[PDB]
Amino acid sequence: LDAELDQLLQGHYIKGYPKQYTYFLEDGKVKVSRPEGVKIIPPQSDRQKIVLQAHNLAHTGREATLLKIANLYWWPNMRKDVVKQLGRCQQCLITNASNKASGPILRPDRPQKPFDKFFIDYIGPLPPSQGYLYVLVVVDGMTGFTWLYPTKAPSTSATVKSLNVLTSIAIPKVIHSDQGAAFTSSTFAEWAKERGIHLEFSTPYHPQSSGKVERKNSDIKRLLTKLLVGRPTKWYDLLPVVQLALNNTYSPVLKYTPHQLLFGIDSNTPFANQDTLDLTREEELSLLQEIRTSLYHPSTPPASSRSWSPVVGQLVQERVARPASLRPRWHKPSTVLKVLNPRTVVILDHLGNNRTVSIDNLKPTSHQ
Amino acid sequence: LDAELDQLLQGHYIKGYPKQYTYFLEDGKVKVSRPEGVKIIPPQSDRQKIVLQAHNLAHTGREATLLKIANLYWWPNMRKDVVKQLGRCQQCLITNASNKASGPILRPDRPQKPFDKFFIDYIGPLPPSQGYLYVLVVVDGMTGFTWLYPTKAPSTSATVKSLNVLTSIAIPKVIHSDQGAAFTSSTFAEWAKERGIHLEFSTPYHPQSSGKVERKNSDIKRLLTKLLVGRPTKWYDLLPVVQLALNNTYSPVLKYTPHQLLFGIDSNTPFANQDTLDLTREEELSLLQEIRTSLYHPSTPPASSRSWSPVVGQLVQERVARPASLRPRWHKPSTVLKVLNPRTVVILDHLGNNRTVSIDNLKPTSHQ
Amino acid sequence: DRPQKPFDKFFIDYIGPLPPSQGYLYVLVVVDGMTGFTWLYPTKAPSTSATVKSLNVLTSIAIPKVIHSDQGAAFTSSTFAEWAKERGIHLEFSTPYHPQSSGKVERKNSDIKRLLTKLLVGRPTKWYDLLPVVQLALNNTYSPVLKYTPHQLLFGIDSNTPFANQDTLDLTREEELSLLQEIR
Amino acid sequence: DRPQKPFDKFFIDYIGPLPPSQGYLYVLVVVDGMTGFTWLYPTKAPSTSATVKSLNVLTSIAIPKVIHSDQGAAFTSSTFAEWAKERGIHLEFSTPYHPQSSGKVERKNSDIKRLLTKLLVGRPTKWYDLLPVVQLALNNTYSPVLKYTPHQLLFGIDSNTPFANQDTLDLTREEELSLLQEIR
DNA sequence: TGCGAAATTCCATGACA
DNA sequence: ATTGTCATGGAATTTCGCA
DNA sequence: TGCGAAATTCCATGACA
DNA sequence: ATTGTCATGGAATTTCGCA
Ligand SMILES: [Mn+2]
Ligand SMILES: [Mn+2]
Ligand SMILES: [Mn+2]
Ligand SMILES: [Mn+2]
Ligand SMILES: [Mn+2]
Ligand SMILES: [Mn+2]
Ligand SMILES: [N+]
Ligand SMILES: [N+]
Ligand SMILES: [Zn+2]
Ligand SMILES: [Zn+2]
Repeated sequence: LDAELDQLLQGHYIKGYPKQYTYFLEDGKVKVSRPEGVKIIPPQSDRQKIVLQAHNLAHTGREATLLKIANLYWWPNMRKDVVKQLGRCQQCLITNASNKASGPILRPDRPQKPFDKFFIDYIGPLPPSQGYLYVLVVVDGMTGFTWLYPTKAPSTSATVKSLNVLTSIAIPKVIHSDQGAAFTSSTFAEWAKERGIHLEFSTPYHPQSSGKVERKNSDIKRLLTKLLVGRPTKWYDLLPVVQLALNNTYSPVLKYTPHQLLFGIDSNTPFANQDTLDLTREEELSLLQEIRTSLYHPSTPPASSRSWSPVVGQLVQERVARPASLRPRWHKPSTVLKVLNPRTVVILDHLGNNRTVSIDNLKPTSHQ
Repeated sequence: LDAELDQLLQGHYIKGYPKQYTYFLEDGKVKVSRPEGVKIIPPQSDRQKIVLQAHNLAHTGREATLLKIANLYWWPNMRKDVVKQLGRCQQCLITNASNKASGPILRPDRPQKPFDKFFIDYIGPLPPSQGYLYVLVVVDGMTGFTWLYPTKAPSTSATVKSLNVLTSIAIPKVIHSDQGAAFTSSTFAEWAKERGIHLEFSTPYHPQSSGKVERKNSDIKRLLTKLLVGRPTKWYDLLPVVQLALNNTYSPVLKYTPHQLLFGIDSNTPFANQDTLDLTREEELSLLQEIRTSLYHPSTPPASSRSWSPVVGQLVQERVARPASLRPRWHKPSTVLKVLNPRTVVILDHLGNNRTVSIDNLKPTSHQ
Repeated sequence: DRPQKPFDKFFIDYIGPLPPSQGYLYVLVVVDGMTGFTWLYPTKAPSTSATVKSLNVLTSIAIPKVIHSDQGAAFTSSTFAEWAKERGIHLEFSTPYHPQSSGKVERKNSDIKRLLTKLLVGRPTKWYDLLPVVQLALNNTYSPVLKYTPHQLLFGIDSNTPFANQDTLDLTREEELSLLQEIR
Repeated sequence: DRPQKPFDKFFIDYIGPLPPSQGYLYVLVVVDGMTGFTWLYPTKAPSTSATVKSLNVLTSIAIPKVIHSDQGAAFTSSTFAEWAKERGIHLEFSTPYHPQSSGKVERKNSDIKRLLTKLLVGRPTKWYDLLPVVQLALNNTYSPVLKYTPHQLLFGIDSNTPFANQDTLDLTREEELSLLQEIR
């Protein structure tokens, strides 16, 4: 402030202020002659106010704020003071975008057996067909084998009615879904506990987590579209055909159809594979056990050159789910309690609740 | 057919059918013993039907269709027949996605002078503020200098009222816009012809083409959001502040504000730059002429490893604009009449109309 | 001859009429010959159309080469024949009054009839909801001849619902007296 | 002393009352001192509030260091003073009855008054729509003293609307007789 | 122990949300 | 308390048919 | 004719549609 | 008949202050 700046005018050396420049008084203010020109040196006690006034013109980041300040002022390590303010500006912190990418995706292991894990999800609404608007899709994680049910709503009740029909065949250890209303209800929880089925939920607003079934929705819609070209969109009667068609389609990378992965033998459908005609069922089941274990498994891709990975105690911000018009896209900063895996964390949302959250819905808070 | 297959059973050599394998008759059909197993060799006259039946089960692509066929059959160069059918299947051609990326973007030259080119566009609708729902944004291409007008609708009439006010200052050579209803109307055309202003339109559904103003919309909304944190979204009264705030904000890559680029001198706003205080206006205008010409210009980025560039006479497909539920995302194939530049083409949309179109809304038709 | 396989042959039959349950009166019974795996479908009638409606569900999961049945009206109609011809399914009928299936299939049908009657008592009307659990029981029941359950043979794995308590299946004293009371 | 610059000083004044045009009666006139660049704003009254409303538009494009005006009520009110103080604009008044601006500014105001009267005749009522073109004319008019137009000095480029036909600006015989007819 | 063509495998691209 | 996926069709690489 | 720190420049990321 | 753009904040690179 006035103390530090005084020792300077008399020509003695202060750390930070280079000695090779000449500092004078003029118009009631301490000045300095620098290559770019003559700038005012404000007292340390004035500096926060200045950085703030410059930042507030358009809520600019580091350089654009600096460039305003440097028009009139100089002092040691200006950017350090600029960055101090950016790190405390609520409005910038919750409105600006991130410029760091998420770390590279995980490729979770394929479930070892059929019925180990189901992925479920709704498609729709669709143009009304026989009063129906939605399709429940259930995908067996190991095999890809998929079941389709038309419904009038994406409700718990319609979910239960269809799953009662499907579980006639077999009960799965785990059913994975997103946090849709149909799956998080207490009625659906009872229905699963009643049966020894464990419910697994995706982190919220992260359909990549239900990727197995989302991806199957693409094939379902794509085949439905093709079959409906130049006809009215009467899809109800085609669900059964599409289900059969997709369950018997080869995956080029696997060289197997999901039907084959589930049963180890084609049924009476066109172009049935005949290679195991001379094996006994038991020999067939033994070759299927071997086929199941040696399926191609993708590996985690390279990190992008500017990614971040979460660290316990880091300040991070959760993306606002359905942000209103002209409202921030980010929540206030919160703290990483636990790193479940490099792509998943528990945060204290500073209310404070524990939330389990994908890093894709997180940015690391800027300026520490 | 029956002719070609006969010469084979008697043991003479036909081109395509390897001589080292043994071909026999059984159950009324020509067969062959191959490493994988014994397959039927259909007569050439049966083959189209077979490929078709296999493809039609789930409208599968090359390998997945092949794998069905190879379960029962063998013949020379099967994939060639598979690919022949895929290239003729309307339903696959108009529903499947592309797997080739667009060629690398162009970085058009920055307009040489202020007023050479304006980019205009609407933001909204926004939460009602004083009865207003939209903002007209006008961005000078050379300087970035931006004008903002609140409107009740994105109409021609409101466009004209605001541009009459703006053109009080200066008339631009060119006004670039997208194909919005407000800009393509005959009333707006008359209004521009009346003034010696040339209208330039983006290719349809390609806002990257209005990138200059789209990008400015981001800053406008971002600053509006910050200023409205924890207050009701009363944005009308802030347009003037935001306009001033952004026109006087530095671009870090340029080291200039748009105001500076337009006038070569700051006005009475906070942190006004003072470097040209000792120059005459004329000296100032001469330094500005030099500053304008030496601004950083970005270069075209590297092509991605699997891109396509349009070639005259190529079959290509335009993306359907607003495709209905369960309907194809692509139009029927059409022909490239002219390559305007590597990212822009004229196609005969086989009705046939001439359309000028971005390659981002095109895929190259598959299987030639 | 080639070894027997799942989907080689489905054995179908109707059971009923039963007491009404949520509007349903019959059960179409489908048993895979090689595995002994059972599917059950509630119907309102033993008609061709109820059969087609139910088999359309099953045949969206897996198609048999041959369907075997007695000469019930539902299975001998020309509609049902047209249906099978359309799916490349060969039909096969036992000669009238002489039902022949196979030992494994015969025993399974006995189990089904007996297991149904067991729980159809005390709750003659709530069997619709019980069809799922009935099937799981039937399909996770050990086969004396083979070392394996139908589930194991169909899918090649253990199931998450083994029915370890191989049950009585006979009618207790209270059930005999209240089956004689309901059938009064 | 440092050379004169655009935005150093804006000279403002009211012209009117005029005949009604789309509800407007006056013109606030703003002339930049260094460049001679003119902005015009239609108002309904020569009041502080009409002045503030108009200057708010202009001061969203560029802010002057000093505003100069006569001692009109609109400019001497304490509201207008509060307004300028808020924007760091110093106010400057000519002494009453002695309007002083500058040679360049004086001539410009003469041009404005004369150019207005010229087209305000035959169409005394349609001037609202003409304000844009009036300004373009005024701003792309060559300055005898300087080699440059206000447009050129403000923006440092030629404009796309040069007014090459430096016009008569005087009233023809038909206009004098019909200005004497309108003012009857 | 090598060549030309065919077959198979690789893998970026995009779409499911 | 959890986690992306995989059909697609040109290109790159491997295998086949033959000497 | 070189060192440590500060300043400046680079540039991937994402959001406007 | 046309065509992406540029604020942002860590990291990489250059410059500054001093001997
Ligand atoms: Mn969902
Ligand atoms: Mn638009
Ligand atoms: Mn019977
Ligand atoms: Mn006056
Ligand atoms: Mn979904
Ligand atoms: Mn837009
Ligand atoms: N895993
Ligand atoms: N260009
Ligand atoms: Zn801020
Ligand atoms: Zn097809």
